[PDB]
Amino acid sequence: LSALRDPAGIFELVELVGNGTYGQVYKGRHVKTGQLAAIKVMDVTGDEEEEIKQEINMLKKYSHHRNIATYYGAFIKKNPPGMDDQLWLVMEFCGAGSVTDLIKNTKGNTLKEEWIAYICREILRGLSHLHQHKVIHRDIKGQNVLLTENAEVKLVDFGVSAQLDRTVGRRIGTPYWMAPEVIACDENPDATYDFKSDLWSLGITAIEMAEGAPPLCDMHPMRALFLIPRNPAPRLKSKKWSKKFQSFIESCLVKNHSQRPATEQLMKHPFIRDQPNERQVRIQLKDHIDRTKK
Repeated sequence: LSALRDPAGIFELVELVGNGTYGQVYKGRHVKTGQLAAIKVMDVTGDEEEEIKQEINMLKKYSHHRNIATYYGAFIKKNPPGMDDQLWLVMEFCGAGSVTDLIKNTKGNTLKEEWIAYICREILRGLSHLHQHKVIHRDIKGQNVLLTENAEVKLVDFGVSAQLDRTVGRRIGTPYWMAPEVIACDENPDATYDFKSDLWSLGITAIEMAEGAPPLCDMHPMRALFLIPRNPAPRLKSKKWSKKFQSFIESCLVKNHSQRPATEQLMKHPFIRDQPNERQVRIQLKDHIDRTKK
């Protein structure tokens, strides 16, 4: 009745999967059934609790896409004084862990170009769906792209974190995946930026799969937040990668967002479109995960 429930006895958090930019992602478990879940935990000022519910309800329809972890439910853990209340967003679980978990458990901390392409297209499919319906994600990073046991790619969250930063002016995490225009906050309003920011973030995530870590990872967060808007756009360091991959990165990571290609432009990029059959690579990725140790 306008309120979100306390998760106590419904869901319990089991293990941190990732510490994203606009919240933390846990593997959670239904107390009664034992069914696993992905739970994105986000601090909320609590002044707007009903607003959250409204946004979630508006947005949840967009989670049913094959490349977005499907909304199960939402809970507000009211916490004592000194502690902010927390929104728990509960989504379908993905067993193979994160793209980040995959990168690290891979020898060399580097994915084969084919895998990057597959995963990049899956992320971009989800993003396409959201941007299509005017939803920004704004928290694309390897830790926020979960892989199922069958090597399906699913994005964590579907615009909820992005609506909180709007409703409740956020006061974050590592900035390495954040686009120049998001850091400069030149036009905060809705800050759609014609849905370009996610594309930049996809770029960084691609480099993350290639190089083991986002550019600027070795630097203090504040230095990077300083440098991202000021420095030229990152590129892949190695020349071992195809001209397609390097072009993709060149497209994703255009500094001026107005000159950055749009989602559906990027969808038709050779690196994405001109790539092996989907199921084809999915298999190679799947069995690899199986051998990896978590």
